[PDB]
Amino acid sequence: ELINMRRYRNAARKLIHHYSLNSTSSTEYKISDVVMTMIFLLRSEKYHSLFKLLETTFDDYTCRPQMTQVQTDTLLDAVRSLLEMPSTTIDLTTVDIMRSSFARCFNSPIMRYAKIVLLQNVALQRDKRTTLEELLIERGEKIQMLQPQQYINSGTEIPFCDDAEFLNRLLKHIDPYPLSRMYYNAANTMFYTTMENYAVSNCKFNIEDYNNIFKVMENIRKHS
Amino acid sequence: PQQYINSGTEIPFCDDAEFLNRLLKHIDPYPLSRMYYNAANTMFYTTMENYA
Amino acid sequence: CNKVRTVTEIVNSDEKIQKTYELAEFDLKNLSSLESYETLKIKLALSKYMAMLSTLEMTQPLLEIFRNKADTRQIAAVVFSTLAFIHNRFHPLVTNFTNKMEFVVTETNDTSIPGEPILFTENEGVLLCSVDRPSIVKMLSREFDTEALVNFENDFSITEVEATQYLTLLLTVEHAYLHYYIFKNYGVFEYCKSLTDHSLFTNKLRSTMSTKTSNLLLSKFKFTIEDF
Repeated sequence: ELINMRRYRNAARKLIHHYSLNSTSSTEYKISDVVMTMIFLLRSEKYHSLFKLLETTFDDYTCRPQMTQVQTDTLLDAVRSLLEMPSTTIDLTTVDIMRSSFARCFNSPIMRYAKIVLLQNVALQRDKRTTLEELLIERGEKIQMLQPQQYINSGTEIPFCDDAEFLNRLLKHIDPYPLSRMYYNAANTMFYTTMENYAVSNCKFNIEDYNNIFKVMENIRKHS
Repeated sequence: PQQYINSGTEIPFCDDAEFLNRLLKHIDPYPLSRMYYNAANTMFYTTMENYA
Repeated sequence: CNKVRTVTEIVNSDEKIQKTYELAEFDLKNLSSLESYETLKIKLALSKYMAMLSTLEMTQPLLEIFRNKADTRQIAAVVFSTLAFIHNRFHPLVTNFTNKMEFVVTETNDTSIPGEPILFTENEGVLLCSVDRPSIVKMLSREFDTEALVNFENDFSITEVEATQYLTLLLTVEHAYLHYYIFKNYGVFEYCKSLTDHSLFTNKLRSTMSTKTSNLLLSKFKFTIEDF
């Protein structure tokens, strides 16, 4: 055939993992990748729903599209089959994030060196932007209502494995792991989780203040 | 603890003057000043490296 | 000075050694030794945590446990153990806790605090531990990159995608413990204000009698966002 289906499959997989799951992967993505992905979606009849969704945002990029329950189910099935990750939560927030990101990209002009913009954009519910204190108080009110679940009172010292071999084997198994990769993954993961929760919360985040000041505080207190 | 030495014996000395004269002639060409300098720098560098 | 000169003073002579050395090699060896020691400390801490969790006598994998909304007992046990571990790390003398903690697992956006997952509260003299399990699952299930991309710039079934999740749990519980310590050391108002800032950790957390020295699992590497 005239289409490298495998390579376009790989490109679409990478881009969707980059935008939707927002996995730790972070590399430069060029117009080639988006073109390949759109062609891949258009080619597959199964993915015509996703293709139509992406196309719709070209004109108006400021709204969640209206669908039916069956349409949503089929869309979830198509996305799950594409990603080949049934063991994940991709219910609705994933789709909204993807629509927002593609709305930004398609309605963005050409740039020489990236844009590097946070995915805090085009939130839903059309709610006025809310403050941390207001939402925190409102939600804590619900939290403080009732319903604990376990009553551990006396308190036993935190157990520790006394066998050294059980520790030396673990050290041997875990040693080859590079520490930098682990730290980078964990940090990026916390960042993305906070970003998604905040975006759904429909509030105004601190781009380079709250997490940044937290890091600064840790470094200063440990150092000086 | 590893090694046991309890009594303490007098240090042996090779009283043979022949061997001592031979060794003195062997080391006479060697310039003493250079050896003192190298020993000083060697101890210094090892100390600084271990301290680092 | 960039370089250090050593001259030997030989008695009754003029010939001298004048050997010049650099500090760069010593600095490099110092940095290498320090980095090795820090890496060993981090790996030892992770091994301790994993061994403790293993001693919890749990059959299922960690992520599977965190996916089982049906039972909250296991999640409460894990969170309690991790908090106790952090408390031990700060204050090795004391291990257990005086009070009792009631654990509540939440499974909705309304309970979800926007960003701080392990909400730590107290009411009527009893500590309460609120948890957002969906956020925990989301963070634990983000397909952590495993490819060798250093990017430092300036028998057992334990894969990297598992050690990473264990470390992430450690970090999240660590932030929670810092907020809880702020709550304990001061008034409720201080805790509420700090929740919205994170800028009050500088109170006494530096090396002090009340706050001992520790790596804290986050000073091992400086990091920051690259926004303009």
